[PDB]
Amino acid sequence: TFGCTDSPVRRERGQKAVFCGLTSIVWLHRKMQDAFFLVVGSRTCAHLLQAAAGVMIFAEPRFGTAVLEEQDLAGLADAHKELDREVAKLLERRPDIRQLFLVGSCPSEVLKLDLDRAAERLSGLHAPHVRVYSYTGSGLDTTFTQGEDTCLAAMVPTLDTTEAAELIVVGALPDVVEDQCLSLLTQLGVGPVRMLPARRSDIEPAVGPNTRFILAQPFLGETTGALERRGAKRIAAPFPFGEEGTTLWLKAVADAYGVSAEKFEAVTAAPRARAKKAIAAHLETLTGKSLFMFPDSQLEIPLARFLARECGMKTTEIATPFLHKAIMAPDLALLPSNTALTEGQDLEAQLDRHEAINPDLTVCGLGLANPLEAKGHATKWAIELVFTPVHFYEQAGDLAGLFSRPLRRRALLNG
Amino acid sequence: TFGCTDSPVRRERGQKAVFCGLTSIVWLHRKMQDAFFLVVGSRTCAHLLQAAAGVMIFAEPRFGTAVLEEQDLAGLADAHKELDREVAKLLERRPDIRQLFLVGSCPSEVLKLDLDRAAERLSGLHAPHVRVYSYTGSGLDTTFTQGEDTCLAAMVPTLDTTEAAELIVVGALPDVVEDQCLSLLTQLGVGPVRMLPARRSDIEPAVGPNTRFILAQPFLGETTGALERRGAKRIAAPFPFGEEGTTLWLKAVADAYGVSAEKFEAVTAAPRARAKKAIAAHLETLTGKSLFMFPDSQLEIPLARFLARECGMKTTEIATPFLHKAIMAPDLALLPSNTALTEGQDLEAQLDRHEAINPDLTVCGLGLANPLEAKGHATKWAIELVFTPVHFYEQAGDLAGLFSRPLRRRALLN
Amino acid sequence: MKLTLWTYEGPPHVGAMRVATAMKDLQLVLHGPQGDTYADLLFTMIERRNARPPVSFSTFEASHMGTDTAILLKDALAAAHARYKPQAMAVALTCTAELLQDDPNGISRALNLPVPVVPLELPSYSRKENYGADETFRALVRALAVPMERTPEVTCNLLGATALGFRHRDDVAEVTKLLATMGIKVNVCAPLGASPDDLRKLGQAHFNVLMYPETGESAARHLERACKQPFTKIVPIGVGATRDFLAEVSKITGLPVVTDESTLRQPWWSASVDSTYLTGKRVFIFGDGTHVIAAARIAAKEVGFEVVGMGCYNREMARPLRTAAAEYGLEALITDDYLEVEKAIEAAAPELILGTQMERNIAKKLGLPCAVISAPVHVQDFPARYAPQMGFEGANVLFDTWVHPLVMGLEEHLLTMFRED
Amino acid sequence: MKLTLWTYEGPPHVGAMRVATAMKDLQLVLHGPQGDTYADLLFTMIERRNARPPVSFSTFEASHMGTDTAILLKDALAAAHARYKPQAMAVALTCTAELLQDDPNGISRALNLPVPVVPLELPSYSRKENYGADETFRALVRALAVPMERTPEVTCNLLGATALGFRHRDDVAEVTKLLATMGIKVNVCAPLGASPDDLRKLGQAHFNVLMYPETGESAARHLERACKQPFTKIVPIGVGATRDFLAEVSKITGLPVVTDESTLRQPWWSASVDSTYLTGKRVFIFGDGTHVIAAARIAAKEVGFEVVGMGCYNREMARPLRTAAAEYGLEALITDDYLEVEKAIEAAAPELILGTQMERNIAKKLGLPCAVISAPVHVQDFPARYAPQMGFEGANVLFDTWVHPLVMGLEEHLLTMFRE
Ligand code: SF4
Ligand code: SF4
Repeated sequence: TFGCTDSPVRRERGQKAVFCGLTSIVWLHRKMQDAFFLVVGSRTCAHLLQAAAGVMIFAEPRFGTAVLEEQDLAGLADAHKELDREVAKLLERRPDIRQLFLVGSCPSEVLKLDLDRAAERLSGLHAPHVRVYSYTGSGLDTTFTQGEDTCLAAMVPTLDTTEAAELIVVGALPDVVEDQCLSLLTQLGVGPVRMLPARRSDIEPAVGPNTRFILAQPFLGETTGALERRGAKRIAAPFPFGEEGTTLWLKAVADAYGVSAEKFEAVTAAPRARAKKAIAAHLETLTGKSLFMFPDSQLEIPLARFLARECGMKTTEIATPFLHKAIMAPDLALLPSNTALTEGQDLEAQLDRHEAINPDLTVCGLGLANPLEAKGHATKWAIELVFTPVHFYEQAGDLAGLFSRPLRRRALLNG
Repeated sequence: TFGCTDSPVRRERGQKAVFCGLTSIVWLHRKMQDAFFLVVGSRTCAHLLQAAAGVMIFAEPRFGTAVLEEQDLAGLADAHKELDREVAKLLERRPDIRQLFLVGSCPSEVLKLDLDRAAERLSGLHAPHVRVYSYTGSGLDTTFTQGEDTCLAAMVPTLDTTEAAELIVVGALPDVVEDQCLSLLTQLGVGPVRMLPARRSDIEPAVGPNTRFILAQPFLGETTGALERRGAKRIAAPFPFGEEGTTLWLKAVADAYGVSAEKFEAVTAAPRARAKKAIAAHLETLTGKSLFMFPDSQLEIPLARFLARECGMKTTEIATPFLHKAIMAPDLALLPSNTALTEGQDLEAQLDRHEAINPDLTVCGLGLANPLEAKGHATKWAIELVFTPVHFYEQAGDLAGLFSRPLRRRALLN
Repeated sequence: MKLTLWTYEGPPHVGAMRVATAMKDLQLVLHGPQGDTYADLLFTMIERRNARPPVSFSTFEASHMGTDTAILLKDALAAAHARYKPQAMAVALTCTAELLQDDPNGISRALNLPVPVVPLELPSYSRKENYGADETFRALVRALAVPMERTPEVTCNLLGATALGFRHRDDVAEVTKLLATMGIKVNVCAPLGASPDDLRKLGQAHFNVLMYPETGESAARHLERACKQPFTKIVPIGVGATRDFLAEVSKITGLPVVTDESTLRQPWWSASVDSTYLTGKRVFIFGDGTHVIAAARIAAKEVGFEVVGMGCYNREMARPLRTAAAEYGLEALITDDYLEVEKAIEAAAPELILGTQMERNIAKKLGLPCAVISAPVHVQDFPARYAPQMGFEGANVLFDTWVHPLVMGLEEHLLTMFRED
Repeated sequence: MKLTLWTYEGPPHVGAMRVATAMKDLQLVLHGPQGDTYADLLFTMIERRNARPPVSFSTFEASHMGTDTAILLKDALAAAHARYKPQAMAVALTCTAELLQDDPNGISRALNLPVPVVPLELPSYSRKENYGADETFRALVRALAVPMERTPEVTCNLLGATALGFRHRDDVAEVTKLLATMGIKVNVCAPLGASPDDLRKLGQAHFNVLMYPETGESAARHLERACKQPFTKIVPIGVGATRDFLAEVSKITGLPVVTDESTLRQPWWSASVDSTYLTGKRVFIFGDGTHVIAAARIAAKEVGFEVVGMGCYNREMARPLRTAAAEYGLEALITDDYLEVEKAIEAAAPELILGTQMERNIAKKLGLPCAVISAPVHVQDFPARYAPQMGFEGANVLFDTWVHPLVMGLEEHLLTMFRE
């Protein structure tokens, strides 16, 4: 009754209620202290960045957009002249920025604007102080967190060479989570480990034929391709959510490094007891309850695994924007074999399926959330899961807390 | 046209709408850093300080009231032993206090507690760290600002003895004003000069047969009396409101100090010129307007002198809680002769005189102010004048601004 | 002696003024010294009133004590009658006049005026403002109400609304609406808005709505005995309480519950996903007995906060409060000492505090979010805009007011972190 | 290209949604990339809406571009209809769709559905949110409203209430009731609450209350020529403005002017002695044209502030605003750059700011009191409580709203002053 390896996954595409890759910038930039993200696109794109950023917008964030004017549509490069004085104006604001991302959008892509080549040129014109990259963030080729991926992938080709045997943890983890990760992996004896992205441009990891990397986040296909292209080799692991997930994750690394079981169990015992006890606080309210997840982030499958195995949740339909066969296989092997899997979305179709299942708890974005509450279904807003500390041992309680709460509230509000 | 020394003052008493002396604590304590003001009275007394103090109440101020209980009413042996216990407690709860003022109220005085005896007794105990005084602020014997007078007058007998010939300027003034006064006097060649009260208990002035004093505030009759009893001679002056008042004030001092007319005009000229430019800004709306003042502080007569002479206002009736004939002499000699003066108040009567007069600007208390607006009379709340900086040159314009504002507003909304 | 800075209530006589100022065609004559008139500034300034309160003092001072004090009270009674020819009058003693020997009753009997003069006994050294108001309104009702023929239509009285009441104005307004929604029309509304004559015609209502127990309980009981009118035991503050208040009225009248809820938005506001972070948030509630009890139900059962401390300054309301707090697993805090409150707040570590003007300040010092739910208050919480607390609009006002300081809290903290710590 | 962070207005198609979500039984179909649905957040989240907006996207993406984009639009349309059977539909282009060759009108008519499909033209690169709302609504009206017999009773329409409108809900409530105290009943109120079948019944009103020029003017002008209906020129925000508004209505209809003022408390609150420190306090006013013009009058003539800076973000109100500003001796600031506002505020050095959520943040950065007087809507300035800006209660709301941050400022300033 556990294992969805040979489960038929539903490939589906129609009306979609999801974010574009641009939104990644909102939380991504916080991590990369040294960098600036300049969207080349619409007022629509600025309008989006503003909406997703919420209160952050007033804290002079290290992002913004160059919005296309009518005169830039008129079939006239440059184009490249505009963007250039627009960049110099930005970098002068602003001398502290050391990495600049030219982030492609639907409008910038439909007008076939060569932002790749722009990155190339502007790096030429602003070396060595500031380095400039190009990646796509459009609705056209990208969903929400897929934007983190395309960002890091653009970086991979230009990372230094090394023949050193080192570990890279990939995926922008929140600052406290990253610390706990480094600590645990030090304590096991895992020799030099580096995050990607790094906290500052000048301490990025090197890659080479002897590099190992493990993914901390599921949505990193392209970065994985790019890393593999430079000779670096992945460690397969289920994703570090909950007590089981975190142990399986650390274990795959221990094993890759030949850390003894005597030592693994020693380093890992207390943080595990801690986590397991934190989770039981929510088991009353969570257990036996049926779950439904609309696609948003690619985090749904692993979290569905966390809620089934560690919170006694009954699984329903669990959808994801993208399902990467090899990366997700460890987590799929642990999913309850009743689970209906979907990759993509036909929104009206998927809502008919939803109303039919009548699930106890539904993960979705704010487009759907209240409309559904009105229909009588409790909902948990998906996007919180991408920026809240949720990974590893210490946040395992907090994680379950995120799903128990809307159900506890629902109860509390009916006397 | 301009003399008033001789005009008959109407003396009335009936229903009143005025503050008791307890109020003085609100703005006195601010000046006297070292001191705590303990009221002995009702919950009524606590309530009034709460109202008068506004948001200052949430700022841990250095006053409070020992509110009487049923057991306290009385008799006196036990009432006195309890007060002692409460004072002992309050003192260990704040050892940064060096002066404690037992402030008498209506309930305390009808009950006949000798707070004088109590202060004497408690000074014996809490010496040498704490001197405790007693004065009345009660509604029975005090109106508003008169609490400063009783307080300061209580402090005098105990002030140090000296044979120096020094100036004392009497009456709490904002720290900004104090400094300006000091500077003007220092650069006029007059020194050394001390304030009463002083910012701290350890730097209070000393008195003796050779001392000279000048009042900064009209309401200081008892303090005058107390200082005279110690051997100090006063310097008569109008009150330093406006360019004229401030000059004449200062003139009185320079004179009794042998300062030449030459040196005077030189120190005083720039601040004087600046002063009356700031007044010009208000002349437009104020000139020709009729003025009426109910009694509250004792600033009414001096202020009417300022408003008529420098602002071109026409005075109608000016009332004051108390008129000290000698202290107020210089200022009366400058009031317009048409002015109808009143000491005290019969409220219903005075309200009828008011309606009959239909004056342009009425100065009055918050209890009178809104109901008067509602009847189409521009009003100015009086109390603000006892706590906003209003004395001397740098503040003359603001002072006039205090009286144009309400008229500019009545205009501005029709 | 108790050493005092902040006081939650004023002296009883101020309560008397609350009743007299709430009314019209009633003069209240107070025996007290010069200077006690400061209270006038409470009704004139805060309540923004447009006429001198119908209150006058004998105004004795040090030169007019002795046999003169009993003459001065006589003169105040004479003066206030001649000048305002009011329907009825009231006479009482301040704290200082309570120490004196003159009889407020004997003097007024011996003046022999052509309208009733109700004497009021107010223990100034053991009771407070609230009692004064409760007692005064009771005395008046006792004095002026008679049994009467019931109204042809089903009508009721609104009992308790006074002058410096929290949101009395708009609560009166809002209750009248929902009663009118059920086809019940208000007979008289006392004290707020009544004349002594209005008071005479109290008996003919079918029942009484006890809007505020602290200032109306006494009179409602009287009118139960004397006119066989039951009174409502539920103050409609919060959606749930309003519903129970409506059910209560139905039992009393036999009329069915009819509501206009076309405009009631709190339930969905609280249900909506924007409200999820509210769940579990620790709340500390202080103020009136009435308002603290009402608030705690909204906090726990309507908004989804954990109630983490309940108290009031109001000893008359101490048993219903201890009863209520038990339900939430809480010890009620009965105290009138701001320092006691400040300590209890410190101990329970609240994320949001609901109370008085003082609790606002305690809150600020602690840098904690906060909203005012109870008297007393300064000018601001006497608003130009419609701002009831009772009934359905009350429920929306209440949601807005409690949640906004929290969102501003989260907001300030989020952007200090964003830029950058 | 313009380097952009904060934006007072969104793209025009958001204004379209704003009209469509406002209405009922009308589906809007936008031709746009997967992703643009982020704008639903706005409606379901900020306005607390309990249903999905009646908006749907064709959702082209990288694997279905080229000659597919026109096909996907046809489906989008087809589906919306089959699924919801609305009275009418509208079709328009997102900014990304604007760079393509697809003719919404061509595609639209070739499918011919049994209801009207109104094509809207929203130039995404030159115009913004507000115009989009205005144009959409004018387009809907031009397509649906016919001249009609006048109603027996004296009635009127309400033009311009939309979805993400600052206090539209309660403004509409308040204006209705003040019109009804003059025995004027409301015919249709639009877009908000109206269906396409209501747009057809517009002709029968005697006149129109133009509540919000930014979202109502085009439709008001069409209705004037097409139905011989006058429209009110005065927006009733402020006591002065409300009287003038009623006066205007009286002359339009010939009905006498009646008011209920029993609950109007602002004049006395402002007259009361308690307000005299307001006199001459320097106010900076920013927001959209309508609310700024209205705010400035209340500030100067009703509260006794001194108006020290005046401007707006929307070009469409530049002239009425310029006229207004001159009466105060000021030259109107017209900009959508918040950095331009930050500068004009530092220069003007006011003691209080009345603006949008952004001005609120500038105000905090500079440590100055602030109140929000216009859109863009945040969730906070979307109350559960009754909070009109218009008419007599509106005037009460505004006084409390504006004065409160002033008293909080004086109060914080005083507390810290006596702490040592
Ligand atoms: S979907 Fe495309 S056009 Fe829309 S905000 Fe995203 S990148 Fe911009
Ligand atoms: S001293 Fe007298 S007038 Fe003053 S508060 Fe006390 S009782 Fe009232």
